[PDB]
Order: sequence, then structure tokens, then C-alpha cells
Amino acid sequence: GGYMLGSAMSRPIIHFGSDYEDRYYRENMHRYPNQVYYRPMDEYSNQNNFVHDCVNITIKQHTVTTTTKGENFTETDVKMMERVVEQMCITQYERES
Amino acid sequence: DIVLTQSPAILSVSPGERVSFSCRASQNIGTSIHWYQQRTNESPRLIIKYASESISGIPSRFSGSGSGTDFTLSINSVESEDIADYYCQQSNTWPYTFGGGTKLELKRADAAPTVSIFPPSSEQLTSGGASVVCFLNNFYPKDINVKWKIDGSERQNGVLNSETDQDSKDSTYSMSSTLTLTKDEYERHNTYTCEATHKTSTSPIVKSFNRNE
Amino acid sequence: QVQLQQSGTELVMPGASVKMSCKASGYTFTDYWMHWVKQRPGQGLEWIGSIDPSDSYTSHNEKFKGKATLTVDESSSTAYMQLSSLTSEDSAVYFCSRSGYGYYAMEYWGQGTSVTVSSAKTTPPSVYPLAPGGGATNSMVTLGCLVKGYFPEPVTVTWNSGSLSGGVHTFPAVLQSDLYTLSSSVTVPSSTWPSETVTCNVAHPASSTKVDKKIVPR
Ligand code: NA
Repeated sequence: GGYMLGSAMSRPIIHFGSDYEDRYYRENMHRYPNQVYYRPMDEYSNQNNFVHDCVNITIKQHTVTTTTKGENFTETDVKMMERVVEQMCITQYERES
Repeated sequence: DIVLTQSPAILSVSPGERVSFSCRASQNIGTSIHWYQQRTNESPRLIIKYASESISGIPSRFSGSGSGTDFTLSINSVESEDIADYYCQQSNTWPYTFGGGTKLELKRADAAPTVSIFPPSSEQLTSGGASVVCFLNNFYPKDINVKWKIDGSERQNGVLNSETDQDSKDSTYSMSSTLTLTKDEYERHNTYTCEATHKTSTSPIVKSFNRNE
Repeated sequence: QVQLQQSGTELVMPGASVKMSCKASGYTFTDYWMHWVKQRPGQGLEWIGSIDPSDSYTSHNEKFKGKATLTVDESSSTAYMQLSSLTSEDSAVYFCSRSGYGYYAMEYWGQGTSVTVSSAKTTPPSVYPLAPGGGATNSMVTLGCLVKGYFPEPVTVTWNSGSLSGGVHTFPAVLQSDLYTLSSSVTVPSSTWPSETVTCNVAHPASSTKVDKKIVPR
């Protein structure tokens, strides 16, 4: 509490629209979460709300465990995690309704 | 932004000849360049992808080569249907950018413009309007400048121009230039002259008319 | 067979918005990025933005960010682009296109939605005969028709109910006082004019206009 950790999900291919990012993603995606943290379902006005919070908290928690371990997430990383963690939070909000 | 520079901007070629044009990128993009063909009043069409990969249903006479910053599209045997604009585009990083295009044209004989000048209709003079029309038909190459003169002094204001595409049959060009003035203004002068400057001769073709006769 | 369907045309008032559709068929909608490309008349291609229909992630040309809103409707395999606050700068053809799978050459292209931004009202054209007065050419004579102040496009210009179809030049329309104007010339043998009738028939479908103007000397 107040957060909960969801079960792990299979990684989607995600196409980012440019040759450089697709390659970048494929090479760095192992560094990103494959499961999400969230607050209970009865604490949000909607999906959009849940998802916003699930994405921020998760990247923050994920960013903290990686830094202790050294290394950093860059802006592309941060950009790509949001997209993919967003996808994941959405599947999770669905598993609840 | 990666800027893509294509040259030349216009290329004149004769059928069956092998032709080439180039696309150069301001930064290295590996092979992330694609070529499109766009004929007059049509959507663009993918002709080569990734510098050199051929595309299903595109004639094998089209090929592309290059990698890095310097790319070339070549056409083994130009056919009339290949006359079109060709644009390059990169997808290596955002934003996508396009080259400015290379226009393909058919080589033909220099041909001087045919000039016909027409005065305003009575109907129109009746509605208070006066448009003086000048047609410059079937000339080559496309470059041509039209200057209007009134009672010897060159007028620039109230002149609108329009150009046709190269003729499919005879490969020529035509132009329309219309100077619109008020009926009052129109009655304030006598002589109207359309003057066309083209490469085919250093002497401008002057067509003109006098209201007084 | 992959198809991308776009409306042919849109007439929109300055300041208004337009939402252009691009309906895909013949493939799995969510598997490919869709792209929108602007082309101003007589000019080159400009990229606006692209969208991944799978999650509606977008990328924009910086200058269209705030101007072009890209969406899809997964249920109808349709991509939409909405342009708001239109000006004459927005008059152009907008193509949609679809790339490959994880590859970004634009493989299929729509036919383009031609957008015209204007406050002009449906206005029938005025047709003025252009006949000459004075010094004839050699065994040949040139007639014309001036088509002034119509909206929207197109007009159809024919000569002698389509029997004159040999030596005609109809020029692309131009904008004149918030309206369109074009001209058409026809070159014919002097044995045929003014000895017989030459009439240009100008149709303006939008105004249900059909006027014949016989060309008379002087
Ligand atoms: Na052929």
C-alpha cells in the first residue's frame, strides 16, 4: 500500500515510426519494465486518471532501482517507457473492470 | 532537421536515354531514403525504397544506389510515362523530410511563342469591366516572361498569369496572361500592348491594338 | 489489395476547421503507420504528421503541432486529420499514405483531398467572347473564351459541343478577387470562322449553369 504490483505481461513489438528509434527500441527494450505498479481501482475517476498515475509511479520506481545499480535513462528511454508502460497500464485497468 | 537537396530542379531528356538524379542528405542516414514519382494531377508513387530495394509492380528499368549522404536514382530507358516529378524522402529520424523534387521533361526543338491579343468584350465593357487577354501558345522551353505595357509605360499591377503543362502529344507549353482594369481606367487610355520575352529570339514579340481604330 | 480512400474535395470557410478522412481497406489496420502529406499547388511535398493506429501515438512536423490533430477509428479502419483555423495557406492537396511493417517508405497513397479555403459563395461564371479586330495571321485565326468570377471549381469548357477538340488550350484556373478565373483559346482554319458558328459551352455544375456564347467579330 497504497500501490499494488500487477502480474507480469508479455512484451509487445512497438514501432516508433523512424528507422533509428525502432532500432534503438529493439536494442534497449530489455531495460524497461515488464510489469506495472498501481493504486486500487476504486480510487480513480476514470481510466485516463489511473493510467496517468500508473505510468509516473512505475517509471519513478523503475528509475530508482536502476540508478542504485548505476547507469541512467535518457530522454529517448523516458519517451519510449511512457509509451510502453502506458500500453501496459491500459491492459491492467482492463483486467479490473 | 535533415535537409535533402535534389539536383537539378528540372531536367530535360530524350526518350530511350538513360538518366539520373541525385539526393544528398545533410547528415548520414545509412540507407533510409525513398523515391517517389508524381505525374501531373496524381498521387505520388513509391519507386525505390531504402536507397536500392525494388518495389513490386514498378518497372525494372528503375534503380537506385547509394548509402550515407549521397544517393542517386537512375532510369535505364526513359518512356513518356516517366515524365513526372521525383522526390526523395528520409525516415531515419524525425521529422521526415522530403527533397524539393526533380522534374523530368522531354527534349524538343526550341519553338517561339504564338501571340494573339484580344480586347474586352462589349458585354463586359457593359458591366463596367475590362480584361485584356494575351495567349502565348506552343513554345519551348518553358521559361518565358510576359510584360504588359500601357501607352508605353510598363504596368505590373492587375496582371494574372496561368501556365499549362507540357503537351502529351507535341511536348510544348502554352501560357495565359490577363490584365484586368476598370472600364473607367480602360477608357482613360488608347493603346494596349502585350510583350513576350523568350529564348528563341532576342527580339520580344509585340502584339498590340488601338481603340481609336 | 490495399486501398486508402480520401474525399476528392472540401470547401471550408477561413477560420473554420475541416476533418479529412482516410479510410483503409485490404489489410490489417493496426499493423501499419499512416502519414499525412501536404502539397501546395505547383509545389513539393511537405510532411505533416503520422500516427500508429495501434495506440494512436503520433509524430508531427513541429510547425503543425497545434494545427493538425491526427486520430483513427479502429472500428472503421479510418484515419482522420483535422485542420483548424484555416487560412489561404492551408489551400492544398492532403494525401494520406501507409508505410510498411516496421519499415517507413510510403507504400500506399490515397488520391488526396483537395482543400479550398474561401469565403466566396457559389457564383456562376461570366463568359465573355474573345474575338479579334484588325490584322489576321496566315490562313489561321485564334478565338478565346474568358471565364471570370466563378466558384467553386470546376468548369467544363468545350468547343462546338465537343466537335472542336483539336487545337484547344484551356489554362488552369487562377484566383481573382476571392474568385476563380480561367481562359480557353482555340486555334482553327480561317475557312471555318467567321463563315461558320464557333461556340464555347461553359458548364458550372455547382451552380447548375450552362451557357453557350457564340463568338462574333468585333
Ligand atoms: Na511502358
